Amino acid sequence: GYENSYDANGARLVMDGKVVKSECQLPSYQIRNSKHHTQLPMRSLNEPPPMVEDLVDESLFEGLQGYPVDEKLDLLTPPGTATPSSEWAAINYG
Amino acid sequence: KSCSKSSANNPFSNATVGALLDNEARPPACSYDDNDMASTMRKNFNKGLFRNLDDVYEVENSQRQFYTMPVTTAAPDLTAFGQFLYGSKGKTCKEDPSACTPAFATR
Amino acid sequence: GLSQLVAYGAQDVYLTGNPQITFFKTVYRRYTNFAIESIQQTINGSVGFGNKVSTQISRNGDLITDIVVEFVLTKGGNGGTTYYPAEELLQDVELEIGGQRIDKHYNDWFRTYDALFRMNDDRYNYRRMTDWVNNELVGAQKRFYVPLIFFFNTPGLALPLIALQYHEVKLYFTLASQVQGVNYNGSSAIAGAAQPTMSVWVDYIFLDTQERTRFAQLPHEYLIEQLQFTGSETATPSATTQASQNIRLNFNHPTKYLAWNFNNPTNYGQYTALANIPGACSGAGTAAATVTTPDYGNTGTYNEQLAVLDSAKIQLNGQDRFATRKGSYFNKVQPYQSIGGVTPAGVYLYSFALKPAGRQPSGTCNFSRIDNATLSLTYKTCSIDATSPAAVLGNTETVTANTATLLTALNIYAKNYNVLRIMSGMGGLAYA
Amino acid sequence: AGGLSQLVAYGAQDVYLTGNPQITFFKTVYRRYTNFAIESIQQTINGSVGFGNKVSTQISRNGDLITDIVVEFVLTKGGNGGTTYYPAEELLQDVELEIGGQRIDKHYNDWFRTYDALFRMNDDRYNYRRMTDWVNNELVGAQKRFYVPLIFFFNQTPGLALPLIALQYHEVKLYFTLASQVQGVNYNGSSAIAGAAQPTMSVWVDYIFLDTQERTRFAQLPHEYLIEQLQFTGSETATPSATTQASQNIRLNFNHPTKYLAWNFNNPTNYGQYTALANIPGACSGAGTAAATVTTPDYGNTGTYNEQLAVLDSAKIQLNGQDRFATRKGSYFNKVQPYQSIGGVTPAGVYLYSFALKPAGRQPSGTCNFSRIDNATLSLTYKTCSIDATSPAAVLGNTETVTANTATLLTALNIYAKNYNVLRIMSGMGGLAYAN
Amino acid sequence: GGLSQLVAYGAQDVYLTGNPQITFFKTVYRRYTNFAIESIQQTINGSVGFGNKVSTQISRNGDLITDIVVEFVLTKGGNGGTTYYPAEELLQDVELEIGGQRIDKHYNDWFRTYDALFRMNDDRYNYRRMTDWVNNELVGAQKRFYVPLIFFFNQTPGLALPLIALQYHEVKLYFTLASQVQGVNYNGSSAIAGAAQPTMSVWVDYIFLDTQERTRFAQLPHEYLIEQLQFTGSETATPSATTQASQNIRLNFNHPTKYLAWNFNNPTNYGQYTALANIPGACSGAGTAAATVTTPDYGNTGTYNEQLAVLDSAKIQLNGQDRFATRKGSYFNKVQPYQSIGGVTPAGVYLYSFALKPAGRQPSGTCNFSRIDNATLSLTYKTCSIDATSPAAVLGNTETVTANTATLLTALNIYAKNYNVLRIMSGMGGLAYAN
Repeated sequence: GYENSYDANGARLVMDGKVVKSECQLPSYQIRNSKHHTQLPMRSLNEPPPMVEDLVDESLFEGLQGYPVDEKLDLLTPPGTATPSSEWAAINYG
Repeated sequence: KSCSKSSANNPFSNATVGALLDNEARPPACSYDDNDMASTMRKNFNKGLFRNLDDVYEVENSQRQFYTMPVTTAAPDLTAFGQFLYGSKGKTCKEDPSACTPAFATR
Repeated sequence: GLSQLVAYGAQDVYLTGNPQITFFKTVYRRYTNFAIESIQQTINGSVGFGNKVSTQISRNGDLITDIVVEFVLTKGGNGGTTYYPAEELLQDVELEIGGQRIDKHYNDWFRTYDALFRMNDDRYNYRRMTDWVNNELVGAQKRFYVPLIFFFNTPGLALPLIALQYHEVKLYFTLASQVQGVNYNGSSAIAGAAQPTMSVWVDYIFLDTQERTRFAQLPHEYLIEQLQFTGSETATPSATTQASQNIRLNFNHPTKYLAWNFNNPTNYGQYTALANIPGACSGAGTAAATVTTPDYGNTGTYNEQLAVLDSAKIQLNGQDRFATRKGSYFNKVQPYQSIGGVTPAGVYLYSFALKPAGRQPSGTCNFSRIDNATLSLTYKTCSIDATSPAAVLGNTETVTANTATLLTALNIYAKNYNVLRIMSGMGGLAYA
Repeated sequence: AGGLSQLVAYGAQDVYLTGNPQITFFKTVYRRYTNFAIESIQQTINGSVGFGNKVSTQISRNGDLITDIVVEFVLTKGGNGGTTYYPAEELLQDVELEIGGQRIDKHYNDWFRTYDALFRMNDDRYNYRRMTDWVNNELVGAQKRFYVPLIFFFNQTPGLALPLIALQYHEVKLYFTLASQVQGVNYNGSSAIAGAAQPTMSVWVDYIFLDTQERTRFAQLPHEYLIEQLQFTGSETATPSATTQASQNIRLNFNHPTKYLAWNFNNPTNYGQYTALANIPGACSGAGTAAATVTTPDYGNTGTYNEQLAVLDSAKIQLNGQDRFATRKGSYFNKVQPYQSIGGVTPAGVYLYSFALKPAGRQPSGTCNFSRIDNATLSLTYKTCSIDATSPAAVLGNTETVTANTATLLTALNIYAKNYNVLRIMSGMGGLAYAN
Repeated sequence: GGLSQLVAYGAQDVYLTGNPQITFFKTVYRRYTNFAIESIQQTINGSVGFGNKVSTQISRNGDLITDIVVEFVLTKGGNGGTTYYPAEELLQDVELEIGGQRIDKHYNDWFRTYDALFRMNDDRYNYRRMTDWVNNELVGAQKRFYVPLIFFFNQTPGLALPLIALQYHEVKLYFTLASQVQGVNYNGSSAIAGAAQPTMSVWVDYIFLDTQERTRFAQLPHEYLIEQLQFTGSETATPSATTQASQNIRLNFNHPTKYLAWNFNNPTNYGQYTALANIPGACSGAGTAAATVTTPDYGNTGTYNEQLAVLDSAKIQLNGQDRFATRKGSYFNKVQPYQSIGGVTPAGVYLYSFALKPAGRQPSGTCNFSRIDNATLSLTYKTCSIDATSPAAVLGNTETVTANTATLLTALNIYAKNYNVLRIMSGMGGLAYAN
C-alpha cells in the first residue's frame, strides 16, 4: 500500500531494497538539469521504415557493400573536452 | 475518429470480455501511432508494478507478452477485410463499357 | 526467444536503437511492365570452319541483353579428345555500333575469362554448353551454346537498340579453321569431319510506353566495358636459367584489371606444361603417356608445378606499382581476394579493382595517363623431366617441366571502361 | 555473511511478499477466551442392552453445551485373530439424534465404515481401529473395551457444541440399534458362536461448563447453528456378471445443499466387505494357500486397496438428466477425488464425489442443492466378473475392465450424502429450519 | 455440467452463499516482515561423555531464536534390535535458564512421552530416524543423531526468544548425558567394553530480522505466554499378581495446566512402558525358545498392545470431589488422544487433557492447580497374573488383568504442561510465576 511514492508512469521503483520515495533518490536527479544526449528507453516513433530491395543495384555491385559517405556521421566527444554532462544517458523510468 | 481509451481496468483496450455492460458495440482501440495512447497504455499497464531500477529498458517485466490484438471491437470487421482484399476499382468491364482495356480482366 | 529479447544492453543501442530498417517487412524498388523474347538473327556469309560470318541485330525489341551463339559440332574422335570445342570454334567476336568498333572477344579470352570469373556449378554448366562432359563417343552430335561476354550481356543492363534508330549494331564472328576433336586431332585433320551449323540468338526486352519513349528520345551515357588485347612472344623458359622479360603494355583507359596466360598455340587452352602424371598429358600416368600431347579433355589443371611464371611485377610510368610477387600470388591469391573462384594453373590476374567481377567500378588504373606501363616477368627453370612423376611432383618452387618451354605464346589482356554515348538515334564511344 | 547476507539481497520481487509488511511470524498474540471446563459424564441407558436390541438415552443437562460422545462396548472374541473386523463399529448398527421429537440426523454402522474409509487417515485411522477392533493378534476369549466415537456435527467440533443450555424445554436423545450379529464376536459368517457374551454398553457425553457471562448469553440469545446431516438411500446393485458389464441408473432421492456424495458396493454378509474375494494374500480366508476359500473373507483383512477386486468400472452423476461431469472410472472416485479433496487414502470399493472444495472440513465450500434438482441420478457401469478368484495369475494379471467372479456377491449399494441445514434454537426450544 | 449446479439455487443456499462475503478463488497473501534464518553452532562447555553434564550459552548472533537441535554421534555397541531411540535416551535432561531464572526442564523420558503422545505418522517416523538406528544396522555402525528441543520457543516462530531484548540476561541450556545408553555403552545392566563416548554439538536457529523490526524488538517490552513442563517422579504402588493395587497420588502441580500426561515404566529399560511377554516384539527373542521375559526387544520396546499395560483405571479428584467419572486406562491411552491430538498413543502412556486442543499453542482451556488446594490422581492397577511366557495367556485374557512382568513397571512419571508468562524488558526478563 504505497500510495505516496515515486510513480514512474504506473510503476513504483525499487533501487536499494526500499521503494523510491521521491525523485531525489533516483540517480537521474543528479543530471536532471542537463539536456541529455539519448534517453535510454528509446521508444520508437511510428513504426520503422521498410527494407527497400532491388535486383539492379545488388546485381550490379556483385556484393562490395557500397557504403554512402555523405551521411550525417554523428560525432563523439573530443578527447580534450572531458565528456559533456550531456553524454550521460538519461534513464527516465517515469 | 472514435478512438477508444485504454482504462485502468483494461490497460490495452483489447476488449476481451471488457465490453460487457459498457460499450458492447465498442469502437476500435487506437492506432498506437496517431493519438498517442502508448504512454497512457504503459501508465495503465503498471498501476502497482515494482521495477528494480536495473531494468532501464522496460523489458524484464514481460512487456513483450502484452500487446493489442488486431480486433478490438465486438465484430471481426469482415467488411474492412473484404474491402481491403477486393471491392476496389468499381464499375468492371462486364457492366459499364469504358473501363475495359483490350486485355482480359484484372488479376 | 523471449530470453534473448530481455538480454538488451548499451552495446545494442548502436545496432537497434532508433531503428532504420526492419528485416521482417520488405518492399520492392523496381518494377517492370516489361517482356523478354528469344529471337533468331540472320547470319550473313557462309558458316564453316575458318569462315567469317556476321549478323545485324534486328530491331525487334527495344533493349537487348544476352546473346547466345548456337553451334552444332560433331565428335571427330572419342571422349577426352575435345576441350571446350565450341569455345575454341568461336575464334572471336567483334561488336560494332554505327561502324565503330566497341569491343572484341577471342576464344582464348573466353577461356581466360572463364578461368578467372566463372565458378562452381555456373562454370560446370558453362562447360556443359561448350563441351562434351559425359564421355560421349566419336560421331556424337551436340548443340552448343556460347553466351557472349560483352558489357550488356547482369539483368540490370541492356543495350538500347531503340535509342540507335540510325545506327546498326552488328556482330562479326570468326570461326576457327580447326577445332580439336572435331575436325583436327593435334596437327592431323579428321577425314569426314562435318562442317558446323551456326545460329545467333538475341534476347530482347520489350518496354512499356513510358520506358520505351524515354530510351528512344533521351540522350544517354552508358558506362561500358571493353577488352584490350596484345599478343606477344614469351621469353622462352629454359632448363639452363630463369628467363626474364619486360613486356611493354600498350594499354589505355581506366582498367579494372590485367590478366594473362602463357600457352602452347597448338593446343587450345593449354596454359601449363605437359607431364606424365594423371590428367597432365595424353595417357598420363601410364606406359602410353606422351608429354608432347595433352589429355585434351583434361587440358586445364590446378597444379601450379606445371605453370611457368616464377614471379612478376607491373611497372607504371617507370615506378613499381607493387612489390614483386610469385606466380602463385597472381594465380591463387589475387582471384581469392577479387573474385572468389578458383583459377587454373598458368592463368594470372592482377586487379586494380576491389571487385572486378561486378559492373560497378571499384577502383581502376587509368592507362590513358600512363606513358610507360611494363609487365616484368620471371620464368621458372625448365629442368624437371616431365616423363618422371617423382621429378614432376617432388620438386621446388622455382622450377617446372622441361615441356614447359612449349608454352611460347603470351596473351595479355586488360579490361577497361569507356563511355558509350547515345543520342538522336546515333552513338559511339567517347574515348578510343 | 550468514543470514544477514540474505537480507541484503532485497529488490522489487520482494515487495509483493514483504513491502508495507502487514504481519509477522515472530510475535504470536494469543486470544483471551471464555473460561470453561470439560467433564465426561455417563448417561443412563434405557432398554435392554444386547445383540439385536434397541436402547436409548436422554442426555441430561449436566453442563451447558455438549460435544464429543463416545459409546463404550465390552466384547469378547468369539474366535482367534483374523476373525473380526471393526466389531464395535459393526455392533453400533445405528444411532439417531432427536431434539424435541425432531430427527436431526442418523448414522449407520456402514456409514461409520464409509466415513472412516474416506475421512480418517494415517495414525488417526489406526488409533480409531485400535478403539473398535483387536489389532495385536488377540486370541479367542480375549476381552476388550471398545470406544466408538460419534460423528454428529457437534461431536466433531466445539464450534457446533450443542446448546443444551438453550434447549431448556427440549430433550436431546440418542437412539441406538445394536447389531443382531457381530462377526467374530457372536457369529462366524452365518454360524452362531456358542457361549458368546452379550455386550456391556455405556454412553459417555463430554460436557462443557461455561462461565457466568457466556452461560447467560447462551441461555437467553437465539442461536443459528450450521449443521451437518447424513442422508442415506440403500438399494440393490445391478448384479455384476461374468457375461457382461451390468449397468444401473439410480434416482437419488436427496435434498438440501450437499457437500458430497459417497458410496460403496458390498456384500451384507460380511461387514465392511466392499471388494471381491480372491486367493491372493489377505483377499480371502486362507488366501495364498491350498485351504483358501474365496467364499469367505479374511475378516481381519477385509479391506484392501486392490481395485482389481472392486466392481465399479465407471460412473457419472446427472442432474435433471444432464451430465454433471464427464464419466470417469471407478478408480477416479476411489483415488483421485479423495486425494484432491481429503488428502487420505481410500480403500477399494469405496467411492467419493465432492461438490465442495474441502469436504473434509466444517466451513461450506460449494454445495449441490438437491432441493432444487427435480431428478438427480447416479449412473453406474460395472466391471465384467470373469476372473477366476482362486487363481492369482488371473486375479493379479488382469485388465482394467474386469474383476473376480466372486465380485458378483457385491450386490448391495449404499449411497450417502452429507448436507448442510440450520439448527435454530430459541426460548428453550429448537430444531431444523429446512424440512426438505 | 458445473453450470447445472449453479442454477440449482434456492432458499437453502441463502445461508451458504447469499450476499457472499468471501471467496476461495482469490487468495491475497499476507505480506510479512522480512527475515532470514541461519543454523549456528554454539560452543558447548564441559567434557562430553556418558554421565557428564555440559552446557552452552546462546550468543546473541541474530535477533530472535527458535529451533535448537542437539547433534550427537553415537555408535552401536551391539546389533540391530539392541537400541531404542538411544540419542533421546542419551540426552538425560535439558534445563532452560534465562538470567539465572529457570524457565523449564525436560527429561529423556519426557522426550519419549511427548513423542509417544504428540508426534505422529511420518513425523514420528522421521523423528525416530534422527534418534535411532532404523535400517537394521549392525555393531560398529556410526550415526549422527539430531535431537530437537521441545521448549516452547523451539516449537513455533511465534514464541521465538527475543535475544536482542535480553542484553543483560543470558540464555543457557544445560544438558545432562545419561550414564548409560542401551545398545550403545550398556546392554541391560552390562557395560559394553570398548564403547565410544559420544560427540556432541548444539545448533541454534537464529532469525535475522530486517531493520524496522530489529529496532522494535530491541526497544519495546515483550510478553509471551509460554509453556512449561512440571514433573514429579514417584514410585508406582507396586502392581500385584494377587490383587488390584491402587494409589492416590497427591499432585504437587501449579499454574493453568493444559494437560496431564503420565506413564509407568521399568526404569532399567528406557522407553519401556509395558510388560514383557513371549509374543512377537514383546520381549527379547519373543515368539521362540530363546525368548526371555526379563529383557525387552529393545528395538521394539514400545507397543500398542493394551494387555501389557499396567493401569486398569484412573480419575482426577480435585479438593475431594471427582473431576470426571472414573474411566479405564485404555480411555486415557486411546480416546483422549483421539479427541485431543489425532495421533496414536503407545500402551502404557496416558493423557488427560483440560484443553480442547492440547497439541496447539493457543490456550484452549486449562486447569489451574494454583487454585486447587489438593489435586489427586487416583490410579487402580490391573492384576498381574498372566503368565508372560505363554501367548495363550497373554493374548486370550480379560480387561482387568496383565502380565506378571508388569510388576517391573514400578516407576511412575507424571507430567503437567502449563502456561506461564515470560516478560522481557530493558535487557532483562523472567517469569511472572515462580516454582
